[PDB]
Amino acid sequence: LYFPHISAVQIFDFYKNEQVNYQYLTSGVNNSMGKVRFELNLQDPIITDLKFTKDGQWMITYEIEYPPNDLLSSKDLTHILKFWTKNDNETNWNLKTKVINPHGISVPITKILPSPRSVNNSQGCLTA
Amino acid sequence: AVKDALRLVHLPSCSVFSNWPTSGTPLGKVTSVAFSPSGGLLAVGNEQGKVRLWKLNHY
Amino acid sequence: MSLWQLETNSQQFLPRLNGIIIDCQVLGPQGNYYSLILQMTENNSNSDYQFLLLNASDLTSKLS
Amino acid sequence: KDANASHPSHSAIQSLSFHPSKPLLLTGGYDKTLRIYHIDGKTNHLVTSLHLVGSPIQTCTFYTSLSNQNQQNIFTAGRRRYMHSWDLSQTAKIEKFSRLYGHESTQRSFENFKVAHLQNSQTNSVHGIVLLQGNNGWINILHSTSGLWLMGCKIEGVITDFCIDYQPISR
Amino acid sequence: QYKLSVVSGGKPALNNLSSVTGNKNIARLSQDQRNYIIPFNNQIKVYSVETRQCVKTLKFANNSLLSGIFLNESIVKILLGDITVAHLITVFTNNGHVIVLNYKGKLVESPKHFKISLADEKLANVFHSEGNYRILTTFKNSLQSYRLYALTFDDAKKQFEVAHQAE
Amino acid sequence: STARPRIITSKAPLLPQQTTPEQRYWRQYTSAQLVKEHNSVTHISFNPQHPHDFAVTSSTRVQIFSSRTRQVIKTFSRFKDVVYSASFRSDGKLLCAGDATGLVSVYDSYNPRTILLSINASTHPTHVTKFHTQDNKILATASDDRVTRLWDISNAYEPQLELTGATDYVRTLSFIPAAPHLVATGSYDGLIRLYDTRSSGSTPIYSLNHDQPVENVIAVSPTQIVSCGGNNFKVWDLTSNKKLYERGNFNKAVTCLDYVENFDSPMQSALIASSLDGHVKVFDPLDNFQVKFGWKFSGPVLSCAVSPSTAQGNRHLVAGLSSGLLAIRTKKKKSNNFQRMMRGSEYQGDQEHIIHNDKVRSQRRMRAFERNINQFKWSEALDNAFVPGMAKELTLTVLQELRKRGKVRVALYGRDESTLEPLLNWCLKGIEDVRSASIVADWVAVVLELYGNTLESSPVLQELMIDLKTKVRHEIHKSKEAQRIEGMLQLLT
Amino acid sequence: DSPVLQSAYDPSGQYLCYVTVALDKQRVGVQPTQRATSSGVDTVWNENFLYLEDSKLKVTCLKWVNLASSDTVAIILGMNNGEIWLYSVLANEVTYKFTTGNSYEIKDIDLMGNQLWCIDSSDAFYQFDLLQFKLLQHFRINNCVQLNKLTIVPAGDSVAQLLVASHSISLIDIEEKKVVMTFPGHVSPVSTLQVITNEFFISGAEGDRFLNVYDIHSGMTKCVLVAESDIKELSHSGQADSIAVTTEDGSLEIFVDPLVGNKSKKSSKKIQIVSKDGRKVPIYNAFINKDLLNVSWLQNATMPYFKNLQWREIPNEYTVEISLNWNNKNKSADRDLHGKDLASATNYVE
Amino acid sequence: NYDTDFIFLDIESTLGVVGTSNSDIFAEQLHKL
RNA sequence: UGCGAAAGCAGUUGAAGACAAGUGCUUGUCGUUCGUUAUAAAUGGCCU
Ligand SMILES: [Mg+2]
Repeated sequence: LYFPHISAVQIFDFYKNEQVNYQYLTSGVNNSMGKVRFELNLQDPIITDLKFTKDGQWMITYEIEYPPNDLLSSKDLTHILKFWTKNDNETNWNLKTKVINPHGISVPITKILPSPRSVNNSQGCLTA
Repeated sequence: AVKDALRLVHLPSCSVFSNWPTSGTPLGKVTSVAFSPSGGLLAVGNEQGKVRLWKLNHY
Repeated sequence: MSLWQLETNSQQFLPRLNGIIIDCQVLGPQGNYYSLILQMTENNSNSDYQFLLLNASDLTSKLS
Repeated sequence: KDANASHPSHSAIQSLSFHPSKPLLLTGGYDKTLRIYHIDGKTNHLVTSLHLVGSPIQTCTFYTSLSNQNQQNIFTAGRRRYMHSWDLSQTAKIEKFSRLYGHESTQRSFENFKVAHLQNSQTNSVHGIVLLQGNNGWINILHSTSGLWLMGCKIEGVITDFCIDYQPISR
Repeated sequence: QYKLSVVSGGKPALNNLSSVTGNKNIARLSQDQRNYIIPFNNQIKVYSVETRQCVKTLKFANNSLLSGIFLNESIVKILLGDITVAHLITVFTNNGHVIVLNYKGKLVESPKHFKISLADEKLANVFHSEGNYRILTTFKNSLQSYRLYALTFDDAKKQFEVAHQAE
Repeated sequence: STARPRIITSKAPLLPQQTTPEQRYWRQYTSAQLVKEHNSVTHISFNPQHPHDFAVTSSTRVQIFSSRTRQVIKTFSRFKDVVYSASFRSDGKLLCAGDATGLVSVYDSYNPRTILLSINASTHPTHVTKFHTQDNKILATASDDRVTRLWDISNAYEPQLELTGATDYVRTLSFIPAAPHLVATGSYDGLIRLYDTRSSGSTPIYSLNHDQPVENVIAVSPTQIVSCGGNNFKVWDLTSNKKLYERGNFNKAVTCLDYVENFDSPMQSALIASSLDGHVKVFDPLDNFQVKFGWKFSGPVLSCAVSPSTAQGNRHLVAGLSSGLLAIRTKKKKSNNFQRMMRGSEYQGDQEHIIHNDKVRSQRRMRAFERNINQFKWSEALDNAFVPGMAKELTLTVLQELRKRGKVRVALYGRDESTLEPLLNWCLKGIEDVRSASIVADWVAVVLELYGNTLESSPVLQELMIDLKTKVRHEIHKSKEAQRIEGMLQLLT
Repeated sequence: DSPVLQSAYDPSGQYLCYVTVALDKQRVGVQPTQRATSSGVDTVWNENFLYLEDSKLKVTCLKWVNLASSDTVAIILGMNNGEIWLYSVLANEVTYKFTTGNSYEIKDIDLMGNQLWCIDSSDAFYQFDLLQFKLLQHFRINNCVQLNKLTIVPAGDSVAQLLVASHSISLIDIEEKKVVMTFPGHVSPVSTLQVITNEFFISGAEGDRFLNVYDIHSGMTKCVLVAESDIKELSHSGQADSIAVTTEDGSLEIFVDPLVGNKSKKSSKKIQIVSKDGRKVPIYNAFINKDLLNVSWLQNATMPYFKNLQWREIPNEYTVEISLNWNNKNKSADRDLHGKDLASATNYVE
Repeated sequence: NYDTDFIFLDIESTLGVVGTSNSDIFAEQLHKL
């Protein structure tokens, strides 16, 4: 069971009722330092949508990176999309590809739908 | 530093034992010594990697 | 988490914990283990507590 | 019969130690291995071994907590800035001491050390301390279990060796 | 055809009192220091420290007494051993239910339920050093006030008696 | 606890024609020497054995070059008229050459003085003399007489077989691997003729039509033969007897062709093809023979060859030019008491019961700017960014990294005109680049909002902003123009 | 070669008592053979040991007292000091010491109920009563120069004849105090003198691969069982149903119906232990009751381990495979493969 | 869930599912010791 | 704060009590209440 925590994914095994992993799927000031005082106003990138292809070998993630305040570029949210892979034995997802600003600039990825098994043996997806 | 460089001193007489060690006793470059807590066993290591063991009949 | 050594006022650190430290304790007859409570304040929707038991020997998570 | 005859060592026997109660003998050296033998005087078979990668063994010693006799532990060190401790058969519980709590300058290597017993008179509790040899006359004393830095002792000139004496006060 | 059932656990429980600090954690490490007892909102988990796995789980739903008592109540503390009397635990709840449970074994369907008699008190803390037990209780400017009582077990009546010490 | 993440270098979206893994390997043929020969260097061959010396045929001689020294070690000058080949044997011991007089001679390689066997193959010129790869003892010679006689070393008086049927000059001969009986010859008629020496022969089993004079035929694989003729090269399959692919990327007529397989490159197989336009380009057979790299030389290229698969040393690319220039490109490849003192370091616990490994891998050293950010030295981190000889990408990150941390104004408080100009100098340049334009926009906005007063009293700062205003104004024209192009480009669709 | 100087299973086959030297002193310990108890509680290693306080003192003979027969489990120890110690394992203290007048070392011991019989290097018999703790009679029989073994024939509920052997075997009548029959024994000293059934007792000698089956009533060798290598320990199942002998090279051999060409019989089933890595682990003792066989080998230096197998279904040649530590990469439960803390979150790396 | 059953999550962080003899005394004493 | 797109479109930020400071009056504060959808600044920066 995958929980999209803010800027991370928590992998939790409900059969054993114990956590199995906690991975940072995003850039940003997440564990580089302890935010204090005004730094605590910063917003880390938010993992909005997370989905798997049917075969389960590919992980598709969608991020919204928020700019810092009091700058010219303080009103242009950055939409990011990422494709990760892992072998079943391994436990950490390795980022394979990164798309910056899909569909254009400042246009959110509202929906993601992984493709069915018939179309490209489940190695495809739709973004809307 | 040098081979066979081990001696045993009796106390409180402070007199060194004469019968042992001998010329023929194998010790090599003595580099580690250890007395067992009981049974009076003496273990002597050397540069060759050999731990030679002796028993003191008195204990 | 900072261990203040009061004799000389020095200190040692264990940084990059998963969350801010709500609570600390020394748990043992000899202080073998440190019990910590973490918050993960990133999630404002809910309070996410994580209990951590660290081995004071090498400051490695004995039980999270 | 030789202790090493059962399983020979590939380097000099830098240190030896008899277990306080059990009939075991511990050997360590620059081979980076901790070989334990069952000294019976006729066979001397090898109970176990433990290879520490990149950790030359300059000295080793058993340790038995004075109060809790069930506690057994093996401390070892080398020309390195960390110390190892082995609690006492699928795996080995090994912990690394590598924190001096601000006195890192005074201590460059854990190679020379000894373990003694300290009584906290205010509480009457007894526990182990690991003693280390410092850069310039410094002797660093660490809590054996937690690894905390307790106190430091200084002398003038180059410290060369030290030893521990106990002096009973009362019951 | 279908049926609904709870499966997994939930957030760890916590002493959710603003006034108390340094006593938020209610988890306890066993006397032998080989396993850690942690109360959740809906269960009590016993983890083995050496192997880092949940050796045992005590679910409130399974036990009838716990089901009624907790399913609002919350464990205010766990004490190792059994006060009334080697793997027993005493659970003190906010209202006053004291339950003697057993881990490392099979949970008995009839635990030694007791009830400390409190008049308009919410129990905040209990604690002991050697055979002596004192309980702290909260009673009601938006600031809560406290009384410290002395708790003892009388075998003849099989009840917990509370005697006033401080306020 | 967890280890501190490393600052992640900024990577902008990919541009066209990134460096490909194939291009990276072939780019390593760096060191270039240009030797001058007497006449056009017609043929170049590599010894199949170590040290894999290669022989160049120029004018009336043959020269063998050392691989490590890249210089002449042996010269064969007995030949009276022009020479036309220097192919080695599979064993590499013997070297054969052809002459305009038609005489074919076999010499001990590395022993120019001795002449093993001399054959008068024909009265016409003998352009091709190649040893048979499967069978050592048999030699094939193609001549302007238009008969490709198949000689035997033991019997030099009469050819073992004489293949005919070519109505024009035969200048190309190839032996198919795994098919010793088969022999392939290509003439300027535009036909590639295949012969079966096991049979009676002298009549081709079947012909393959190229439609242009065939300058060289190479058997790439047991079932595939690539033939380069005219202005294109085509790959044929014998089992189907039809061309699978064709590439005409060349401008002039292809002359020579060579193939190397199972070498340590990312491309498992490579096909180098001279063009006679100064171009020799590498084709990858696994990918339908698409271009992957190319070189340019001064004049038309008449011969190209590469070091064999088992070079066992620095590889070599050799290009032959009609002007006589030879181009070489190369991918270069205490006391005994003290040892008895400390003898345990070598041991790796091969006999021990339990092996415990706890040393953390050594991480690469961190640069100055990364250390300052980790230690929260905001103002210094900006300074380390703006230093001489700092990679532009590396400079962009520390700027973005500070902005991400929310420390932009904090980095700019304790500054004056003296320490502000390095930033403005970079901003004067970085504003041009598309990737750093937005980051330059933010920082320049802050410094103006933070040092307006200091700007008035300082002249030097003013000239920086005047020049900066000109460049941003220049960018507005470019950015506007790109929009206009997009407007027109939309109309076409 | 073997750290275990002497060993002996209990009659039920559930507990093994073995003696080993720690430093210069012999220690006696008891371990549970079976993996788990009847109640289902997993058996645990027993740390308790009985230490001999004198280096010179040694244990020459180890004999069990029947658990069912007596209220307190006990094992009888012969000592070179010339006295016999009765040891209660639960108390972990020597309850009582039987002392012969002389100081000669005890060579053997055998027990039936209260009747206890020993012999010394002086070749003097003795009779002891456990219940009364008294020396009944001590006598020396002529023509018995040595007595390397003693076994009391199981006749009814009393002792009427004893079997003794030094190099040849002799049968002696207690009341008549004289020899009754003489058997041709081995050239080497006898080591094992067990009585399989009535009128059929086996014999084995040091440094010998041959076991002679003799007839008590008649005196002719019924059979000679032969092992591949030298024989160290012997255990018989039921009434001659099967015989298992622990060879000196470390293999266990099982004889199937040895009491049914005919003169010389070879072992039918051979059992071995080899670790997964490839090292062979010798077997120092074994027990076989009806259809289960118990194999005991030493791991570490003196830790005994046990395994129960159903020899009826085992093939002729069987090699048990056991996982022993060898180049075991040490995985601590609080670290992953790469040494990173398990609680730690994985960082982000493009 | 990809099985027939369905998993649901509750704001209390609870994941529910909707879907279709002297030896014997001696043995005890030795374990006690 | 509501709605909505990300742009933005509408709308708020009040009253009482108590304490401190300065001079009954002035200002500032609240681990005090009611109602409405409703700068910071104790020299203080992350281990081996
Ligand atoms: Mg000498």
